[PDB]
Amino acid sequence: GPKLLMIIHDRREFAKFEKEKMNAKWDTQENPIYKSPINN
Amino acid sequence: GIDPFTKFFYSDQNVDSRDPVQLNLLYVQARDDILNGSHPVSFEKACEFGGFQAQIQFGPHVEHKHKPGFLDLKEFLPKEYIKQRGAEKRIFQEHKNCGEMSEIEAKVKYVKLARSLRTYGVSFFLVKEKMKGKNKLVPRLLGITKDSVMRVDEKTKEVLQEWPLTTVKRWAASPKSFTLDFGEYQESYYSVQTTEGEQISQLIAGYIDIILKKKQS
Repeated sequence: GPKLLMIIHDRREFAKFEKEKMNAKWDTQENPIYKSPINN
Repeated sequence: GIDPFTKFFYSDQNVDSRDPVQLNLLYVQARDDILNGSHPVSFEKACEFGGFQAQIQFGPHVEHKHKPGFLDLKEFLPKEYIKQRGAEKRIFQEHKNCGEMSEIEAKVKYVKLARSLRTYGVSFFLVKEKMKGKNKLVPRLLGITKDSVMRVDEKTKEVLQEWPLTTVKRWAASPKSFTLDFGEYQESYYSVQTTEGEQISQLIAGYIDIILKKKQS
């Protein structure tokens, strides 16, 4: 039915994203204004 | 020869009734941002703004003239609310609430209302995040401010969550996602699907830099 195919599609879309996001590149090793909870 | 003191008065650090030209610029900027969605607002607030807008463009409410059908709604609301039930009736009730206030008073109050929202001055991106308890992506508004990052409900515009920029350890983007690492403030990363990850990263860096240069001076 319409709901069955949608579910399948949605779960694939989620799985694709979970995998792709691991390809992200960090834009800095650390934020200059980051304060540890004990310092802020 | 005339009396300045017969007029509506209000002044705070953002806006001032005694400077008409500056006020109009502030009004135009705020109204445009709301009408075009750059400043996302709830349905209720949209109609409040609309009501001030009507007072500004038409003058005091005339009940037998200003009735459903009179307005070009798309001129007065964010597109999201044009087709919503009773929009116009709500706008006109707010218009009526304005009574005989002047154009300048209405503009001051419009700008004040805009500045009163937590969403004021925030750059929002429409993204998708994981739905609670479901393997499914759903829409959400991700906002970047001068000192924070916030998650906002795309329908109601409720601020769901806010993290100070000082709690952000690092961030990353790929051509299809964006991710925030809050280091010691919480266990898990926050990742969303979006093709605008690069823009988001730059705003965050840009704003952090403005803050890092305040410390210096």
